[PDB]
Amino acid sequence: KEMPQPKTFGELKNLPLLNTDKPVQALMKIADELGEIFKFEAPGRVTRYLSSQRLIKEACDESRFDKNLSQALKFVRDFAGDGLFTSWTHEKNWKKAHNILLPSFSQQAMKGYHAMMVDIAVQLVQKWERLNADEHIEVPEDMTRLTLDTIGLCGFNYRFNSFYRDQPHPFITSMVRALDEAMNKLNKRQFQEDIKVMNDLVDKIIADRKASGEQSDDLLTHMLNGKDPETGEPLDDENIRYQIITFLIAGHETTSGLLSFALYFLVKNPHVLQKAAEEAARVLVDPVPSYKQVKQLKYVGMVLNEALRLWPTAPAFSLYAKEDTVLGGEYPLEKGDELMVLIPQLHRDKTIWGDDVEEFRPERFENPSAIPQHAFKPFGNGQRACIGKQFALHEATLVLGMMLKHFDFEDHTNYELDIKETLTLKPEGFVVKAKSKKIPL
Ligand code: HEM
Repeated sequence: KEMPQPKTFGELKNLPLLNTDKPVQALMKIADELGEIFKFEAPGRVTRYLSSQRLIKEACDESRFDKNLSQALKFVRDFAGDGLFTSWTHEKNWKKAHNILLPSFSQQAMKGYHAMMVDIAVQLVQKWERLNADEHIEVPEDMTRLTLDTIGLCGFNYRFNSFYRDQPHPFITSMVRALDEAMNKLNKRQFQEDIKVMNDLVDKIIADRKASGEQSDDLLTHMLNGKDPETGEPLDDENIRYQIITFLIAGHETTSGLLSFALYFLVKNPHVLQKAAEEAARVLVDPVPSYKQVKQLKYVGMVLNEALRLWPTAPAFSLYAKEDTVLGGEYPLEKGDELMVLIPQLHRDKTIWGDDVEEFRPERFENPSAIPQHAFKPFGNGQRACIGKQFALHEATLVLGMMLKHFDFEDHTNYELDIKETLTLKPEGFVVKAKSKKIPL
């Protein structure tokens, strides 16, 4: 009933413990040491870090806890606004945008984004087909060029043309710089400029679209046409802008990190790569994959879920208690007390997964309804879960499937995993060589 806590440093409390490049990975070692819940304090603040399915299932009870805006999210809000990711559940625009957008993010909706997803996936595979013998691939870098450009095209029909450039489109530069400044806060002049570069481009495209009247297969058209069933109101132009920024911010690096970790685990486990490659070769019989083919990539799906089990690329989310309540019969909480769910630790809960938790075994997702409620949460929880989940999994299944169909991969550096932490996680410096199977594309 007395909650563990790691080392304090006077008035600085535990804060110096995350004054490090890799705070979630430091927080996992502390979980390893102290167990399923520990208190963590800074000058401003108190949270409790949760690591076990037993406690997290309670934290995921939406009658008892709701999403909290962590410090990270309030810093992101300076450019993400009241878009879905940085809004309180009780803010009017959270519910309006959630109701309007949800069906545009369904699995069914992926049929309409599929062609533009393919457009960028084909650009990626064609870059790699075109590398000379003496060349290798920078994996998180290329995955991020892919995911940015795909979210740009599917979100607002805009081409960042990241595969035509060494220096990204200036929106991307400002967005990436803005996100890093927001994360480093846990400069001011550049932050305002980068905010402006983002709103100006996105405002222009929205203003251009309303001018022309064109209908496209993008999220911007759906938002210009949507009406919230409850209020009957549409989203206004400002909020629509924030949502577009938000899809880019929330979706670019979580998804590129997933594709990166997945390829990492595959090159480190050749038997698994071979099984995935055999599926890809049997399923993707056409030079351009179809929507239906991507759905038939079951083992690729399992690969991605196993990568998400080990390194969920948005590894922590924050909750607050709605009312006074007792967690797990042992830990009294007050209204407003904060919890943090440490997803990498949840995903290593031996009582759910067995003792082999560090092993990469996609067969553990063979039968996805075996997995107990709230044991596997890379996309967060309940109504505040990732609205992008189907878009992310469709994108990654499509792209990994193509990669595995078109190339053999060599881990030519015997890469050693080094996980860089920002808002998200990625295997920094991961590189491979890809030898083409010379299959038509
Ligand atoms: C594998 C890739 C992804 C992962 C692991 C992921 C993870 C998450 C998680 C954990 C949350 C909950 C955040 C919290 O509780 O504070 C979240 C929310 C969200 N994500 Fe994702 N995300 C991914 C891809 C994407 C994509 C591609 C998009 C957009 C196209 C996206 C858009 C959003 C939005 C808008 C929210 C806020 C939803 C709401 O609260 O209404 N995400 N994501």
